[PDB]
Amino acid sequence: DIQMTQTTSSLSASLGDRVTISCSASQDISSYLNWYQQKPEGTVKLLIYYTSSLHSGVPSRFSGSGSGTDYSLTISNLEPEDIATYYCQQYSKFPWTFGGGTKLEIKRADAAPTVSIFPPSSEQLTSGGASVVCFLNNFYPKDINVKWKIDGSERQNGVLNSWTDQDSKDSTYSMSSTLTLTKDEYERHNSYTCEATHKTSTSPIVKSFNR
Amino acid sequence: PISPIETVPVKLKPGMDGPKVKQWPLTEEKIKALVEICTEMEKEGKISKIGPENPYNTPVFAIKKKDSTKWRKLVDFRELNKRTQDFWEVQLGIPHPAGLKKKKSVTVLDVGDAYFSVPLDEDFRKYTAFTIPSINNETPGIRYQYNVLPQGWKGSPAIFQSSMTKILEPFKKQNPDIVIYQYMDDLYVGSDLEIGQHRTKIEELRQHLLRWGLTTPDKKHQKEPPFLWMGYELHPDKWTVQPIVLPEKDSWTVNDICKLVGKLNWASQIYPGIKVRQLSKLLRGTKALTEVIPLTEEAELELAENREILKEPVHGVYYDPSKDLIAEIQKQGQGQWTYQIYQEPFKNLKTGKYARMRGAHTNDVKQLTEAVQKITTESIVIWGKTPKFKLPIQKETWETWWTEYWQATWIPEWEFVNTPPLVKLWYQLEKEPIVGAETFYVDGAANRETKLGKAGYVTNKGRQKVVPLTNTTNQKTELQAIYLALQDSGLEVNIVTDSQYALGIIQAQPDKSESELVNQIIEQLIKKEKVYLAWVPAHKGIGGNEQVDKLVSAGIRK
Amino acid sequence: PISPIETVPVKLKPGMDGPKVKQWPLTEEKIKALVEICTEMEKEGKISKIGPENPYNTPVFAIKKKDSTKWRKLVDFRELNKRTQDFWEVQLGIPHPAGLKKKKSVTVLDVGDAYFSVPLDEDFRKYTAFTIPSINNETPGIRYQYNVLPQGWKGSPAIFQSSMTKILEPFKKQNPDIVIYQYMDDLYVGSDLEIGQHRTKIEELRQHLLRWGLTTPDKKHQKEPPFLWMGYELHPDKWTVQPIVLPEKDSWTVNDIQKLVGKLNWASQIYPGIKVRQLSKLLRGTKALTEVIPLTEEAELELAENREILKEPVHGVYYDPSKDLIAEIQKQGQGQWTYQIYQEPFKNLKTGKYARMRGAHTNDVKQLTEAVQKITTESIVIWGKTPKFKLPIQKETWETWWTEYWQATWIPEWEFVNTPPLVKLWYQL
Amino acid sequence: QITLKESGPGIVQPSQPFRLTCTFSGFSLSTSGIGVTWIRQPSGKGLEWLATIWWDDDNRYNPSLKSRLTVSKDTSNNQAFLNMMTVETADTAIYYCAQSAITSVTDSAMDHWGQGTSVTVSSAKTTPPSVYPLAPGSAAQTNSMVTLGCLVKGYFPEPVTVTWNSGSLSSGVHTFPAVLQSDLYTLSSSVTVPSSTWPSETVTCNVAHPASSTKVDKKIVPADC
DNA sequence: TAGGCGCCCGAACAGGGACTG
DNA sequence: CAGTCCCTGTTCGGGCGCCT
Ligand SMILES: [Mg+2]
Repeated sequence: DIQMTQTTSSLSASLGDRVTISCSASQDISSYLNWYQQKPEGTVKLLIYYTSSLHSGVPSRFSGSGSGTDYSLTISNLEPEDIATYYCQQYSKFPWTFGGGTKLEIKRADAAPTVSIFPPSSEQLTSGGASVVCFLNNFYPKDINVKWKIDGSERQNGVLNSWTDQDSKDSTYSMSSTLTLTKDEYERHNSYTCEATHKTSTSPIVKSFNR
Repeated sequence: PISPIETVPVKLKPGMDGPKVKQWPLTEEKIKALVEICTEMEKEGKISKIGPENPYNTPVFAIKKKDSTKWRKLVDFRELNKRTQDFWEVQLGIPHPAGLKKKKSVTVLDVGDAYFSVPLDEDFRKYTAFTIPSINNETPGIRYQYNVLPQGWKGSPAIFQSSMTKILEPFKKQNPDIVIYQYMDDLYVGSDLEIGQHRTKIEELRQHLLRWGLTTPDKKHQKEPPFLWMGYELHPDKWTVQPIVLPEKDSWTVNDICKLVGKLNWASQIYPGIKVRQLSKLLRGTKALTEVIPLTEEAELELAENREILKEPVHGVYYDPSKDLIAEIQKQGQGQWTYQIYQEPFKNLKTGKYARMRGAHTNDVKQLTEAVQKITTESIVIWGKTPKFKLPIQKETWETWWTEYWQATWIPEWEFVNTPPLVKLWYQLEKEPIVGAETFYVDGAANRETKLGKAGYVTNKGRQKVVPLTNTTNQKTELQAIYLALQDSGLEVNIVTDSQYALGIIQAQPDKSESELVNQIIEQLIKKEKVYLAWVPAHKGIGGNEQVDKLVSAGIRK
Repeated sequence: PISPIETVPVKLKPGMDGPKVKQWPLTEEKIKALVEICTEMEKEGKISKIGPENPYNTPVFAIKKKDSTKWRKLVDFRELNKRTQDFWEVQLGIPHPAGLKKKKSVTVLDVGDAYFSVPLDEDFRKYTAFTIPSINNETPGIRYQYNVLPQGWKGSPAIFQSSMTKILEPFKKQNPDIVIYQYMDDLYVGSDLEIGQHRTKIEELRQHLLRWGLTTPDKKHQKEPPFLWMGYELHPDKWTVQPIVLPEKDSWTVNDIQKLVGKLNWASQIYPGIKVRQLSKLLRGTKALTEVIPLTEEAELELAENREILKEPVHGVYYDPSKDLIAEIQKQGQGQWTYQIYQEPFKNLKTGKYARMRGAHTNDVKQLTEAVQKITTESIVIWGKTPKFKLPIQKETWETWWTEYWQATWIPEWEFVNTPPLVKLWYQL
Repeated sequence: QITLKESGPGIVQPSQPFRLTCTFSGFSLSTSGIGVTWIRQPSGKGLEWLATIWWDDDNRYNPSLKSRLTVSKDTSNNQAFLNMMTVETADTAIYYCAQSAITSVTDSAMDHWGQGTSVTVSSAKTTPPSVYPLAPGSAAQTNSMVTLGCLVKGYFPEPVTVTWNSGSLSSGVHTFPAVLQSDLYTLSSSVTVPSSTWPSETVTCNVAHPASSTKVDKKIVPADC
């Protein structure tokens, strides 16, 4: 139960840069820390063993530092693969433990969530059911909020969401959000509003409709 | 009765025969006295009349105990012992109350006719043969041999102890939760039982020895604290040492001192801090044994200061496992040292004192170190564990000692107790030659065949000095040179010798010695603010030396 | 009566009696152990109680091996070992594997019990008696003696050599590539295989042994951090000789000259081609140490010359297996120690420097003993004989804890010396 | 030349057990340092240590679960096993088996990793997805772009393959990771194309669900009202 | 008196290092 | 070097003190 903590969760950067990630322990682990890289796919590889020894076949642009309870990982100058999730594992005392990992992202000029909202497909309704799908695409950075105002009135009973990973090509995010209400309750109202609160425009981005 | 205990086989020293030592005639007054006694022992089993073929004989006379006006038998086994093979004594040290643990119930016993209760090797009795002379030049006296352990014979003690141990052997295995401290013919028994079952056991024990010949007479302490054991008094909660009567006589002769000093030592084991170095030396010299001697004041304050502490009543406590140990050291006069070992605040377990000087030129870390060594061992022996220390010497002083010294050393876990006089080296050599001082090149020499020799130096500034000495040798002269330079020099200086001897002595950071020369050479060092010594192979050509050499070599031979 | 194999006779060197040495205090923790391993050895009847009648004695103590976490009894049979020798050395000694040193991996097996199955000469038993103390001297000494070859007595391996050679015939012909040496209670095994492949062959020899009664200890390998068990194997290669080296300054004060002259002089005894005149002349008259002497071109000629001399194999140094072995140790600094092993003065056969065990707890005592052990080990492998040590420490200090840190089946012979920094000579830098 | 592959059951009913098998080549589980470690990694969260079976059989378990864990090894076949008893939903995750090894006095790391197996706990019966189009309504188009979506709702188990126009359309496409709904999966896909192409040119949603051996195409027809 | 241990002292002891002829 | 003195460390033996 030697808690391992990587304070920095989601950190974004850019090619050629130099970065440092911290793995704070929970007691003098006397340099028995290991660093793991988990690419977007999922494969996991061994970077540094013994807090500062590079695993065979690892790019020199990789460095390890740390002592007692505070330890750091530093990537020389970013290449396009480096941008991945990172883990540090301790082995001074079973049970072994890993940090919380730090996702190393990609800094892109900030852009806004293209909103799109849809009606319950005739079919979905035919069988007795209705969901409002609302798309928020290619916005930046990640953090974002959604609100479901029906007939001016808000609701959260039936809201589901899903966030995509950073798109490797155009470094942006997307996000599906679905309001699942029944049929009798859909055919018992008129206004349905999706609301998007992104750090780009003080005014919440909104798009809606009325059956 | 007599024991069924297998007899322990004893032989005689290699290539020796038994004792054939004539008997001195005695008074009919003593003879018929003995006859009562032996007859008695004969009927008791302890001895038996022997035949003529037996050639051996050891002396035997009788003496009176003025109080009872009764007679007692005494055999002179001196020669037998001289001849008796040697054993490997088993008693390996005397137990100490400080090692006992509080026990619900405690009992102590003793055994009667301890020796006269153990068989003597059948094959060895013929040598304990003795004669008890006839009243007059008539028929041969009465011959007797021993069947049990004779008193005053080399073997008796170790054999009886071994025996006794074998006897308790099975009993302890059956009552593993009862401690019995067997010391010769005495048993201390203690347990955490109820005052009733205890006896139910203790009884079981007496009936166990009786089965084995061991008579446990009625001279046993039961629920009778103070228990008088090993010379101490055992109290339910604490323990004292049976009072000590310090000799206060009018005039003092050597011998009479020994009786004091020793007694005092015996006292140091419990009476906090005791000095004895004072009157200790009084005896020093090739003194006699009856010769009178005057008590100095440097020897008088001792007695006075001592008697003081010993006058105030004190007591010790018992050991408690869980609560680890503690030994606190305190500095004392020159040579003396004191310590109390304890586990609670100020409830001493035991106390003692250190005064031996290992070496001629020594300092005060060394001794402290030495004191810790001896305190440790002395615990291991009583508790089978090492203690934690509280010493008058800051981590700083130590951290520097053991690092710079070339001899390896260490001290177990310890903290620093602030209570002077404190311990800390007084001087300190230099690592690098200092600039702002003359480099004094020292040396000295002597001729054995004469007892004479000179010693002096040559500074870089052409200075010079050469005192001649008598009754001294090379080693002292070279140690002499170094003395000058440490007077005939500022507060900073570089000295250069060729004697590892003198060099060594010094690096060791001595801070006290036997000879004055090196007590003064010390004084100059504590006085100066910066010194540095270097060494060079005399007779090699190295410049700065040649000078001093020739200068002091006015008498290189003959 | 353990075995019906015939008892081989042994008689101590003439005009010498058995060992009459006293028992040093023992710590509970140890007594408790020594009592058990002693109780249970007596039942099996390998040992026998005995009393005052036996005029001899030796000391015992036990060490909780950090190797296997199982106490081991230890009997200091050095005196006895000494008093009996026409026997184990001259008469029936056990040969040395020139190449055991020439391997990359070697392990030591504690084949002690292997001895507990051969009767010790009845007549000779009295000599191996020992005693067990009791805390606070509660009861007298409980003392025994051996009936079977005792652990750690020069004689055992000597006797058991017939049966120990046999036990190995198979393994040695089924793996000729491996080397096997037996020094007292241990078996030295070294291979050229991958470490993982060595570990195996060892663990395999352990079995073959078992297929014969010889039970060998259960060394543990922990899975938490300091994988100490990772060093159980020895490597006769990181074994590098340590030659003396002369400083390298740009400019030399007077002081710095003298010292460098001494060293060069001392070292002159080892290697003879060391001249100093051409370099000492520069210090011709009484001058302040601190004075920067410029090195002559006639001077710096030999400084850089003699130094070239301090990097080769000494003056035709031969090891004579018929003479003792001596080793010196100089406490250098902050964990470092150095040694030299010689048979004749200034004619060393080896010179080196034991670095340090990170868990040396900043204890000189600990480190010193460890150096002794370490140094001892090398000896046995290389020449197959233990060296007499000249320990840099106070008898009364060493004698107080050397045990606490001791972790070996044998015990070397030692003495104490207070010999200060002769010349940084046995080099620090 | 070293590799491990986790074998599994992929899907386990609640309160039942599962046995993961790691099959490796390249090292023996007989050689000193060696051992095999079982890591875990729930949906979205980070790595978790689970157990390490060593060559000396001195196995170590994660205290939180020892009661439902066990490790084994068929040394001769280079296989390593992990069993879990009475599994619950929270056990749904990806399991990795790595070749942990102890090189030297200070170095002990998980040198090589597997790829993992997807073990998920659900008491659901493989049922095909019901698909629905996403055509914008009252906000009917202008001379620019437009986004069309697809809805795959109520299937089991993962995964689903979604493509647009039979693989024609692949630029402005977004298929969102699915989510659980009444213990049933549900996801959405969004395609964005210039109005100059829709509804003028047919745009269809391609949905494939291996498990139920179904494939359905949905024509994004513009809304009527 | 015997055996044990402790203290304190002075003597014969052993070994290294330096000197001399 | 071979024969000798200096010096320091350790062992031993004697008194005593205490115990049984
Ligand atoms: Mg001189």
